[PDB]
Amino acid sequence: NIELALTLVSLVLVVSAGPLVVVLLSARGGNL
Amino acid sequence: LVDERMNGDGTGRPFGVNDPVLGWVLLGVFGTMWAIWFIGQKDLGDFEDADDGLKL
Amino acid sequence: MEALVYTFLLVGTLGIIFFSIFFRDPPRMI
Amino acid sequence: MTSILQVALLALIFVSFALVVGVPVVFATPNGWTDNKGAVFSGLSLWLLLVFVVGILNSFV
Amino acid sequence: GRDQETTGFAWWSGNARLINLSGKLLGAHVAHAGLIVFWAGAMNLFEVSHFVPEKPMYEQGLILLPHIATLGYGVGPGGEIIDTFPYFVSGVLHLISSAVLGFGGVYHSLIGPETLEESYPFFGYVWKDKNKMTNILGYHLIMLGLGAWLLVWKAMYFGGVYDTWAPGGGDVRVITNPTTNAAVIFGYLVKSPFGGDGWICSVDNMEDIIGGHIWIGTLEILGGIWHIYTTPWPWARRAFVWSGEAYLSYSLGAIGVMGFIACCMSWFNNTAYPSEFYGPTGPEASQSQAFTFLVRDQRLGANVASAQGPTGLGKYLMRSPTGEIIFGGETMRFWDFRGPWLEPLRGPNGLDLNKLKNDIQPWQERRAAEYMTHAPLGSLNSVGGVATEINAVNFVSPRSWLACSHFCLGFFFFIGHLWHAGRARAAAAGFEKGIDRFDEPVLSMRPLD
Amino acid sequence: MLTLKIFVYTVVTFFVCLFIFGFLSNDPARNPGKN
Amino acid sequence: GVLGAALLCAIHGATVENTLFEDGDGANTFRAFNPTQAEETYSMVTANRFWSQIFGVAFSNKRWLHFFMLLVPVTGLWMSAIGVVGLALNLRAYDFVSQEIRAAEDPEFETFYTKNILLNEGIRAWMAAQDQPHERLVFPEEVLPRGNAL
Amino acid sequence: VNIYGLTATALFIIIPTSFLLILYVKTAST
Amino acid sequence: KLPEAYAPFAPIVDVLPVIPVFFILLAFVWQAAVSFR
Amino acid sequence: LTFDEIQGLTYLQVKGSGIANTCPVLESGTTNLKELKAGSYKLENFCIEPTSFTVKEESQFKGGETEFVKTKLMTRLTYTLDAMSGSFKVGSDGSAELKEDDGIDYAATTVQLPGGERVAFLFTIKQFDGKGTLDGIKGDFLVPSYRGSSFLDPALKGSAVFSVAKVDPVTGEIAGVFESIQPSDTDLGAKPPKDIKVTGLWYAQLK
Amino acid sequence: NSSLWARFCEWITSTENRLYIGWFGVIMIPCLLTATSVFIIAFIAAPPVDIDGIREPVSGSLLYGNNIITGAVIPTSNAIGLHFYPIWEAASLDEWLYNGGPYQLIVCHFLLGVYCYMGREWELSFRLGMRPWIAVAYSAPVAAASAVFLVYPIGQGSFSDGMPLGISGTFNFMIVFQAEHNILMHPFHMLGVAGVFGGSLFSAMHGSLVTSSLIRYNIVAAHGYFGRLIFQYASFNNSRSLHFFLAAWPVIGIWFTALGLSTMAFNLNGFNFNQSVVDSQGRVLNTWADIINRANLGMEVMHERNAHNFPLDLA
Ligand SMILES: CCCCCCCCCCCCCCCCCC(=O)OC[C@H](CO[C@@H]1O[C@H](CO[C@H]2O[C@H](CO)[C@H](O)[C@H](O)[C@H]2O)[C@H](O)[C@H](O)[C@H]1O)OC(=O)CCCCCCCCCCCCCCCCC
Ligand code: CLA
Ligand code: CLA
Ligand code: CLA
Ligand SMILES: CCCCCCCCCCCCCCCC(=O)OC[C@H](COP(=O)(O)OC[C@@H](O)CO)OC(=O)CCCCCCCCCCCCCCC
Ligand SMILES: CC1=C(/C=C/C(C)=C/C=C/C(C)=C/C=C/C=C(C)/C=C/C=C(C)/C=C/C2=C(C)CCCC2(C)C)C(C)(C)CCC1
Ligand SMILES: CC1=C(/C=C/C(C)=C/C=C/C(C)=C/C=C/C=C(C)/C=C/C=C(C)/C=C/C2=C(C)CCCC2(C)C)C(C)(C)CCC1
Ligand SMILES: CC1=C(/C=C/C(C)=C/C=C/C(C)=C/C=C/C=C(C)/C=C/C=C(C)/C=C/C2=C(C)CCCC2(C)C)C(C)(C)CCC1
Ligand SMILES: [Fe+2]
Repeated sequence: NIELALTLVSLVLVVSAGPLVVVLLSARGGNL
Repeated sequence: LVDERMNGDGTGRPFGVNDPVLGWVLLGVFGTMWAIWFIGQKDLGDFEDADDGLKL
Repeated sequence: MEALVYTFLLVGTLGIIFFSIFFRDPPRMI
Repeated sequence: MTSILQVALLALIFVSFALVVGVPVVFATPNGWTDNKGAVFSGLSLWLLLVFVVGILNSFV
Repeated sequence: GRDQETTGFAWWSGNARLINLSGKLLGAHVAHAGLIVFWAGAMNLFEVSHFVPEKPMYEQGLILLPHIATLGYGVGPGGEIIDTFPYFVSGVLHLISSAVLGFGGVYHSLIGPETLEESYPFFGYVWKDKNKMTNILGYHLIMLGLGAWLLVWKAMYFGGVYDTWAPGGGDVRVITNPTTNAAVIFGYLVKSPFGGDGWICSVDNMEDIIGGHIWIGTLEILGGIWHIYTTPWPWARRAFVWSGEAYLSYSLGAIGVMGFIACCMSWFNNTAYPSEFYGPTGPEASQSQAFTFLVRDQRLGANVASAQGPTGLGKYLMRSPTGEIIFGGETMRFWDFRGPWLEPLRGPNGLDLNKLKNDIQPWQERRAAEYMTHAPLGSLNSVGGVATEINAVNFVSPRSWLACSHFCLGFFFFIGHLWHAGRARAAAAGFEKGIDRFDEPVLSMRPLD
Repeated sequence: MLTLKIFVYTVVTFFVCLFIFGFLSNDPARNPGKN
Repeated sequence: GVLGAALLCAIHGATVENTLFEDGDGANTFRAFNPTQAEETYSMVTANRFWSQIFGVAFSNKRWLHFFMLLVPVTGLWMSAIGVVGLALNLRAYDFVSQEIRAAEDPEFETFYTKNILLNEGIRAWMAAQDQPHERLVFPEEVLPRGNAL
Repeated sequence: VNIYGLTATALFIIIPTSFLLILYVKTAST
Repeated sequence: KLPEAYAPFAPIVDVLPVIPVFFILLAFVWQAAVSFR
Repeated sequence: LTFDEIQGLTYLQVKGSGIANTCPVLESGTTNLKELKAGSYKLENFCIEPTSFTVKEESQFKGGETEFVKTKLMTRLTYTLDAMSGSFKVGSDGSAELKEDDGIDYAATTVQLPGGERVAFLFTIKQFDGKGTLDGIKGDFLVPSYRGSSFLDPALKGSAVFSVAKVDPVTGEIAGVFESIQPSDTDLGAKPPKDIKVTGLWYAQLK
Repeated sequence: NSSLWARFCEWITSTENRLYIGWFGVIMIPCLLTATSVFIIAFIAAPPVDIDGIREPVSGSLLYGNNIITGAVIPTSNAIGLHFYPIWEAASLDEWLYNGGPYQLIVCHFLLGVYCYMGREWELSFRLGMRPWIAVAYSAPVAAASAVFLVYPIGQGSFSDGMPLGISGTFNFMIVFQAEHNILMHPFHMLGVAGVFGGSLFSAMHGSLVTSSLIRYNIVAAHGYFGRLIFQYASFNNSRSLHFFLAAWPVIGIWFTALGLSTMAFNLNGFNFNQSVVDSQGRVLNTWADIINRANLGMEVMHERNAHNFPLDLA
């Protein structure tokens, strides 16, 4: 129960960590 | 023993030689071919300069 | 007898292949 | 002292997440590396300090 | 980054844009190395968290812990596990080192100089320099030799390695006398690869492995020193293409051959790959089944020697085509298998009947039963056994996974060698883009072939 | 029976040496392109 | 016919893609093509010479080549359809009478054909029990064909 | 071994061969 | 299993091995950001 | 190679050499044969190595007669009986008895006679019981069926004559020559059995 | 003038020969001719070969009561295993025939010949100023042949499990392989079948479309026809793209099927779905996969008549 909860929370956090950088750079006009 | 055999299938001899004549044949053929190539090397052009050969 | 017939058929096929490879019509204006 | 070790490890996880989110942004942002050297240096130093402290605490546990 | 108009390479070939950008290429290589180390650490931690030390390693589908166990960390006699802390230490160390390497890679790929041929002349290089390339090759040869000597030191001074041929069940041992004899070491390389010989896959003791690693480390150090202080001879320049893609193709061919060798070694060898960790090999399972059946039938009361089979050859024991006494049946193909649990029963001319009578220890029988149960046979659903089996088992041997995956990788990398070597040769010649359409070479040749 | 082995070894060695020394004979400059 | 069609597809694709004219700059050759152009995009002469020197015979007519590509698979599947039509009436090319007689007379005669016959018999006997329920076949375990070696 | 099989094979080999040779000779002469 | 002191952090490890694969997907996302220039 | 040399070799050295199919040779000992003390001994390490595989065949020519002709061996080695154990009794007057009890007492073999015809058989001496003088001891033995009853398509007795040639009284180790005649393969009843005559050497360690 | 070696290498690397004798050719030609000669001689006349290693041989020669369909070069004996068995290692030539040497000789020489044939393809591509990737496409049948003749015997531990060189041998090998490994249920065999069927489909379609558009070099009208037909406008309007796709599809399919073959060589079978749908009480409900399992079971029991002697087929 709780183990699955933390597993999914970590999974979604780590997965979103990727495209978040791209989105931030696109918003701030980086050299992506 | 009914007949005679080489008896070397599983012995794992180096280069599959169990008689010195085989090694002598190997070295002789290789040396003859190398000597012919060395003699003919003059027609292939010398790459004496440091930067030569096919490159990109 | 039948083995001879099979051998003749295979030899004839190989001969036809050889003739087609070598005695071919030269291609012009590809 | 397992509680202190776990707290320090969680702090290390948070700092590492912040660093991995921020460093590419700082690098790829034009005229961003020049004016954010201090923040990146502090973050990396804190990451190293936390990992060493976690190692020492593990040695003590 | 770049675009197609400036570089000429589409997005699906974008990494080809870095051939003449040393800084970006170096950053990419460092980031990929960080990825490799990160996977190593993460998978080690994953296997540690799912490892039950009571059960054997090969029964849980672990492929990285067996390597560390073979190195002799946290392992007792017979392959029993004492503690799992060293595996955790290795996992975390690779993880943190991968973090550092990834930071370096992203820096060198995003912020570092695009080309470092002028700001850092030591690290700069032109693909056709023919002298800096040998310097890099020598540096990396020295590093590889240092790694081999590190393995030798681990096996010789710092603890030991898991010798599976030790008396009784194998255990950790120190290799005090590695086999450094030149003839013995170099006999393996020139040995035939066919059955009975097996090429370098026939190493059957840790002494030979350690001596060979000593030899290869010393040779690599000497070769690195040679290549640092030397340039290729004219005959070398005459028969090689000097470009980045050419070097890539050479590496691809070599590493594909290495992958094939790794496949064969993992499938067949059981000295550098102890069966107590990787499970029994292909031949080992069949030999173990035959041995267990012979032992059981003899215990029930029977004459194993005078047991004629349906074909008349012999149900239990027969003669090999050379003359040795071997297990009968369809396992005749695996008559040259050797294992620590079976050798004590072997005499000068094969299996000894007298030893088979009253010289079998209980540990040999238990190991034989355990190995015959867990055959390398399996299914893509992780079923186990022959294809005509019920869904009751969840076992596929790690050896099968390693062999299949590394054979596939080796084949693809050989294909890569073909592609990249052809393209490098064509590009160096100059017609990699297409026929000239105005100076076509064929039109100037004599017709009719 | 060993004479057959000698003959086969000689033939194989001759052909392999031909192959090896063929590619050492300035093969990359055998292309028809301009460079 | 089917394997020949696949072979023809593979060779035609590889030959066309490896005999292009240098119609543009850069390495990406796909972009160096104008669909409205009236000039051939690959050298037929070079491909003809290459395949005539490698294989022995090579195509020299584009129309004939593409018609051959069309013709091979169509003929193959038409012949397969005729074979299935023959099967529909149990007109099977099942056995060779000469080899069956020789095997029956001589107990030492074995060929791959006889082994295939045995495999077919095993398939039939072990599969018809559940494949065709309407026959209500109940084969005792002692009558099912089986390799006696076990 | 039957006469029918051998004669059918011989006819099938020969008659189309003769027809094709006729047509090829006609074409080559023209 | 992991040491007891690191027992609570077990779920995180369960996600770690699949991370490298995501990297390749990220590359494609990056190409989508620049409209496949 | 003598017994000591054979036992002094490791398994790896023997493998692939064909030695495992050989039979120990008695270099020591005496040929007098009067140094063998009378009594009964437990015969162990009883090994046998054939040298010829002549087979009786009907002459192809009409005017010819059946004769023993040479053959060419097909099965690679795998024709040596070894590890046999039994009892050996020698009398003071000169009589002797030989009996085989257990061990590897049979070996399937296939030999091709000139003309292309290959005949299989089961070279065996199992349940041998010979009685007679030291030179010329004769006996008979059983020959099992070539294949078991489980074999599917797609008892017999044979004589033998041993003769001890050399004896080593200090360590036993008796060696000699033997000849035997046995029926061929008779499975499936598809052809009448043929007679194979086998000569060879035999070694034994009666202690 | 030039030395002997210069003239020899000029002759070898000459594009004026009727057939290009490349540096790969100098090995390809002798190996291929040796394999061809031995194969022809063995097929015409060769004594029965003891494939199973249980002292019962099978005949596969025309002079031994066979025909073209049922003739084959029998694989090497099981007793040999993976050992190298050249002619000089046999006591007599008849023994070499009995144990099945010719199959090993032909397989070795043929594999060397095809590898050197791919090399020669690359070489003649290079000498004519072409892009050298025809050999990459040719590698797929080469990989399949290597998996059939070499990798599978290595994985199974004996050359007797390889493909016999005969028409009936192919069918026997396929039935054996489906019985022992369930080839039909593997995703890689499905990909190979898809690749072959798609190759035939695209060949027929491309031939028809190009031939129809060759009115009194393909015009753009064929692209419009294809777009109208299957509602895939702009899917393939570049000739280079279309021909690259034509080359890529079957090659990838054959690569994947050969990889699946080599994977099963190490006992990694296909999907298993028997006893999957289960009643609430616990009874098992049959599925088409279970009928496939029944057919495989029937194939397996009559697999080897008198070779096995243990309950489980570990070999
Ligand atoms: C296949 C695997 C087998 C198992 C493993 C074996 C491993 C062996 C490792 C060592 C050998 C490696 C050789 C690899 C092939 C490359 C040879 C090469 O590129 O070689 C190229 C170079 C080129 O040499 C240069 O060639 C130049 C051109 O010469 C020409 O021009 C000159 C004037 O300018 C002179 O006139 C000269 O006469 C004329 O030939 C110059 O002479 C230079 O001075 C000279 O250095 O050769 C040289 O490196 C010198 C020769 C190198 C060693 C060759 C040994 C050959 C065998 C010796 C024993 C034969 C016994 C036969 C017995 C027969 C009877 C029984
Ligand atoms: C370490 C080895 C190595 C290195 C450094 C390179 C480097 C390069 N290659 Mg080479 N290549 C290699 C191995 C390597 N390749 C191998 C093994 C093959 C055989 C498959 C190829 C086949 C190949 C071709 C055919 C081409 C290149 C090209 C290139 C260039 C651009 C690649 C790019 O941007 O990809 C961008 C990345 C992608 C498009 C993603 C592709 C993803 C595919 C689908 C793989 C999916 C992996 C999957 C998860 C697992 C596969 C199955 C598994 C069982 C293995 C670059 C110079 C290209 C070029 O420009 O040449 C000059 C080109 O045309 N390479
Ligand atoms: C592991 C494989 C690998 C590696 C190392 C690289 C590396 C590189 N590629 Mg290649 N590429 C790859 C796979 C890879 N690529 C694949 C699979 C494709 C097919 C889609 C491509 C297609 C491609 C094209 C088409 C191009 C490149 C280019 C480049 C270079 C510049 C990238 C850039 O500026 O983006 C900048 C991207 C961003 C700013 C977005 C943010 C990305 C950040 C860095 C992610 C970091 C995440 C990470 C967890 C952070 C760790 C922090 C650390 C402190 C822990 C760089 C050297 C370019 C080039 O040639 O340069 C001249 C170029 O034009 N690549
Ligand atoms: C991976 C590391 C590496 C790499 C890439 C190179 C690369 C090179 N070396 Mg260096 N070298 C290395 C390691 C390496 N070396 C080491 C470790 C040593 C110490 C022994 C040396 C010692 C050395 C010397 C002394 C010389 C080179 C030379 C060369 C160049 C020519 C090599 C060549 O064409 O061989 C071609 C090889 C042959 C023609 C030999 C015949 C090949 C047969 C067919 C192979 C037989 C294999 C055998 C049966 C075993 C089977 C193994 C199995 C995997 C197949 C090339 C730049 C030469 C040069 O010009 O540089 C100055 C040179 O003189 N190297
Ligand atoms: C080292 C390599 C040595 C050679 C390898 C083998 C090469 C064999 C080549 C045979 C070509 C035969 C073509 C005859 C007819 C002929 O001359 O074709 C000629 C034809 C070219 O025709 P054109 O393009 O000139 O035609 C122009 C039109 O206007 C009129 O056709 O070539 C092809 O069609 C390619 C297809 C070949 C398909 C070959 C299939 C394989 C052979 C059949 C199977 C044989 C089995 C034998 C069993 C015993
Ligand atoms: C270990 C760890 C860590 C780290 C982490 C990381 C670093 C991660 C990364 C991650 C990443 C880096 C991720 C990424 C992701 C991405 C993704 C997931 C994507 C996806 C996408 C898709 C799937 C899509 C695709 C597409 C496109 C876009 C185009 C083409 C088409 C398509 C649709 C296909 C830390 C220290 C913090 C702590 C915790 C744990
Ligand atoms: C260039 C580029 C790229 C790539 C990049 C990369 C690939 C990078 C990498 C990076 C990396 C490779 C990174 C890594 C990182 C890592 C980290 C950062 C880690 C950390 C760790 C930790 C934090 C841990 C912790 C722990 C422990 C100690 C154990 C237990 C559990 C825990 C969790 C507690 C691409 C193409 C994609 C795109 C474009 C750009
Ligand atoms: C540790 C170890 C060992 C050993 C090791 C060793 C000792 C190694 C060595 C190795 C080696 C020692 C290798 C070598 C290799 C070589 C090679 C691989 C070569 C190649 C070559 C090539 C590739 C070339 C080509 C060519 C020619 C012919 C001329 C020029 C041009 C061309 C490119 C065409 C032992 C077993 C004891 C133990 C276990 C492990
Ligand atoms: Fe076309």
